[PDB]
Amino acid sequence: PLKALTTLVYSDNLNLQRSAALAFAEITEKYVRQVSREVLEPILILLQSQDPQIQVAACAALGNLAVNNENKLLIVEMGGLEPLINQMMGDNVEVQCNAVGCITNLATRDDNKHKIATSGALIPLTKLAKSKHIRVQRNATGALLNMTHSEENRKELVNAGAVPVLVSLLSSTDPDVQYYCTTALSNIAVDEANRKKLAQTEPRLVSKLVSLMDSPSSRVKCQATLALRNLASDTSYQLEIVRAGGLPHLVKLIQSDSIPLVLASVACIRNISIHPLNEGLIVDAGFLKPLVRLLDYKDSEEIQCHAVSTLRNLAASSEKNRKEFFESGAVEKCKELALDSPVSVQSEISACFAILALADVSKLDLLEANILDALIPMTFSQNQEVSGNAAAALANLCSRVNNYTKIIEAWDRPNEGIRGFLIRFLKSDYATFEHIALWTILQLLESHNDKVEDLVKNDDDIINGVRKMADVTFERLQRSGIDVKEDASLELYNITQQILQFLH
Amino acid sequence: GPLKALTTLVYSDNLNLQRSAALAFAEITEKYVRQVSREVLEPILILLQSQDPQIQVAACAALGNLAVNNENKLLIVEMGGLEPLINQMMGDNVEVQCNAVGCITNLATRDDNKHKIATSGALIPLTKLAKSKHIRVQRNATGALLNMTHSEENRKELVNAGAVPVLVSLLSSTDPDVQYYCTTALSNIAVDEANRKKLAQTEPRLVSKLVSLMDSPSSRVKCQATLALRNLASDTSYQLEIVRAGGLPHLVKLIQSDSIPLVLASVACIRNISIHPLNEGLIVDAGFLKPLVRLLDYKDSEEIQCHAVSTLRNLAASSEKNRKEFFESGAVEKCKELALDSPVSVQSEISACFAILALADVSKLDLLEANILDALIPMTFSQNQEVSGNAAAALANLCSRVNNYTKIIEAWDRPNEGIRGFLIRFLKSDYATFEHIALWTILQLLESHNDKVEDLVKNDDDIINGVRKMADVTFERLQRSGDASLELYNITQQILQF
Amino acid sequence: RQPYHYSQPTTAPFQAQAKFH
Amino acid sequence: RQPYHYSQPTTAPFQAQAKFH
Repeated sequence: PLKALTTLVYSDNLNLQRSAALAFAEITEKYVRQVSREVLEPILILLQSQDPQIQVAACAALGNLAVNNENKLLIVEMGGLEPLINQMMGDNVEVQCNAVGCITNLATRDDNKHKIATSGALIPLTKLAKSKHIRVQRNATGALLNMTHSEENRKELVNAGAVPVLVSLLSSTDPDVQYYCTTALSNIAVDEANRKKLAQTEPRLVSKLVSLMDSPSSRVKCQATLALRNLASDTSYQLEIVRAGGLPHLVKLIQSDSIPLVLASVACIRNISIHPLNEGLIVDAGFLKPLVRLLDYKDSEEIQCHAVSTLRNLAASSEKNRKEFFESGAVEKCKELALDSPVSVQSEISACFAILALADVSKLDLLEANILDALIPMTFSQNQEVSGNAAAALANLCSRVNNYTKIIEAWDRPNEGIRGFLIRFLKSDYATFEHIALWTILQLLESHNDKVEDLVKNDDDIINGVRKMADVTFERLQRSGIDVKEDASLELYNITQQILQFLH
Repeated sequence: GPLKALTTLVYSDNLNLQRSAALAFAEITEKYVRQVSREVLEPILILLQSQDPQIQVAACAALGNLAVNNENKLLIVEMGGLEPLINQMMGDNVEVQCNAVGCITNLATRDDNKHKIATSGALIPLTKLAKSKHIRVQRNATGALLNMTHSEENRKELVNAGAVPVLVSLLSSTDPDVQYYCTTALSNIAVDEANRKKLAQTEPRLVSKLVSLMDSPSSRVKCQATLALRNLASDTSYQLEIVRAGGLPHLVKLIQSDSIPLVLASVACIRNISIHPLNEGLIVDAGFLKPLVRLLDYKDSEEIQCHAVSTLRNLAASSEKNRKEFFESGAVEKCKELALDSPVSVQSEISACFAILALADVSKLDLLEANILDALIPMTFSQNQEVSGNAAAALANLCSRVNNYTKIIEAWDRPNEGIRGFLIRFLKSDYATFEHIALWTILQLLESHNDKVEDLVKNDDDIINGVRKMADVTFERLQRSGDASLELYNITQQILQF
Repeated sequence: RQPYHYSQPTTAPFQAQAKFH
Repeated sequence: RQPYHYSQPTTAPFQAQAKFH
């Protein structure tokens, strides 16, 4: 049949031509395969006619062809199917529709989108959406939704930007246009540049997102929440989202049993919790226990990380709200979880402990939560974040505390205990870890607990390790042209001397 | 080239492909039609025999558009294209009704197609779809039956499908094309006597309807209804019936029309009606006379002249009494005037007319002093035997039993060798009829008790010499045999006794 | 003889033609 | 060291596809 369809097209008479176009429309409409260049060429001849019927059939046929991957790649080569798109400007509204359709179906491929971004084709695509009929607007919002995929593609979305059209279209009651729009804006808010322009360009956009956080459609809910997160990548919006009362929506989106919504909501709340000013509000809202229990489930580590991180920034921002932080037992649960969870969750928990262990107000409480039962083994970790942070926390917990009981308890056990820790970190050739060990030993001696003094002063291994550290640093400093009286070496040496002064 | 692109589209078996093809066919035939191959028509043909209705409107529109050209008509019909269309005509869809009936209207225009149209039984569905409430269907239907009224055998297998009552009722349609097609159909049906008789005992009011249409705003309908009325008035029944239906006042205004076709139709009709003697009284009192007499002046229409003179002749032939009006009309004098300078058609008509006028004894004298001999005498010269013959008969009757022979005595020599010349001429002819007329006439002259004519005849040497030679000829021809010859001999002997 | 001109009944030459759509 | 897992903004993977009459 292609021989008859081709010969029927080239006639130059309108009637055979509308016949051909209809045929093409149906045969493309229910079976879609890989097809040759020769089939494509007639369509190009078909494409330019100014009987509208001919392009509704031709543009529907061609638009139908789009779903198979090959046709879209094939479309770019001709140089092309592009002239028809320029034709889309002419008013006839339903071939406006179908042309926009093919272009919406087309450009899914990146080069396509990059290619489309050239030639100033998309100034019409931004134009197309407003037209009253849902059909053409769905394609228009669909089309650049598809073009919001590459960075510089969205960078020519803002050139001749339809962005105002988008934020206004967020309030559409038609489900799919508004979804296409939320997803478009969400995809745009990935760039720092776009985020900075969006604050003073088309302002009040975020409030619309917050409203969309209560859509009956799950898709709109999720994607809007993710949009809000992407905006909350910056501090401006970190505060601005909170201003719009996005807290209750998020606070309960989290125990939703639809896991994607949970992921989105916890991601968002984490990003906004970055800002210290927010902490108060976030804690007063009942976020804590939901976050706490949410992190425990095994299957999705990403939620675990978002939750632990949220907890960590809440803890890091203010010593407000700290026994308000204690009550949940999440710290008990972070303790239980740190020993048996992915290295991601581990490093997050690690940084969290290191953060909590700074405030002197909570050192004792952390110690009587037997946190050393997790901190000590964590210092063994091959992962530098885990071992490092655990070590820092442990070191801080030995410094200027009002009761040294739990430390004396954790001297030997578990995992060779604090003693083992000190020896290990001295024997490392990591300057940081050497420093942590020496510093901790000094902090212990500088406590006026006699028992601790006697454990440190009688431990031959620890005493020997400090002595060799002192010698090593002394000779590094004497090879480099320095007599005492890198920059780490001097510091380390000084600490060794302060420690060794306790011996006599 | 494009043709089997489209036919490959036909054989596809997918409906949208076939409607693409069918729509295409419909348009491309709609604006250009010539004689086309057999192959082009079989895809249209079979494709049509499908029952997607869209496809059948497109296909019927296509094949119907082709149907306009003459060799496509039988080619379409001959293979067997019709059965699909009859089947669609019977179908309940009204627009494929329209287009199928359409194709039957364009088809069968050609003569022998029509016989295969009738033996296919297309005229039953045609007749019944001429009742349709939708105008398009009735127009194509009644159109179709109109076209089927053209052959005689077509017309009576139109009547054996009883389509006549549908038509007669439809005469009163408000749609112009329906009522015109119906009037012309019925007119064409009234051409056959069989149909006329059936029309007599099956439709009571037909004539009335027709008469009504003689006052239509539509010229075509006026004319064609009048022609119908004439065709009916071919018979005596309708000759009386139309007058009873008061069709004279319509006709008498229609002959004075400034529309020559209307004049033609009306005068033809009034002629056929004037055939009946009983009608004369009425026809004269409508006052047809002076309009007819001034209808002789239509030099540009010979048919009109013939119809007019013929009508005057039937009026004159039916009754003696009302002739004086006939002489006040100026018919005699205008016939006289016209007899010397007009076609041989009009000549022979006027001739028969004079011959008729000259029978009644009451008016002979008037005719003579209207100087009819000044036209009758030269007319006897005519090579056309109807003219010369009739003129001669008229002259002969005008010399028989008149109480005043003044004008005859005057027309003895002039003009054109006069009556004397006539007698000599007709004696010297070798025509038995003319010899008879001459001998008889001279006998009538001698039998007048006028002394002058008696001696004009017997002292004219040529005349009595001619009679003597006629007597001799008849004698030697006849008693070799031992009766036309005998009658002539008897007359010669009757003459020679003076 | 009597002449017989234009005496016979007439068959009208007009034939209808279909219109579609 | 403090860790940064899943910190970057998300680009939605969904792409639209058109509808015809």
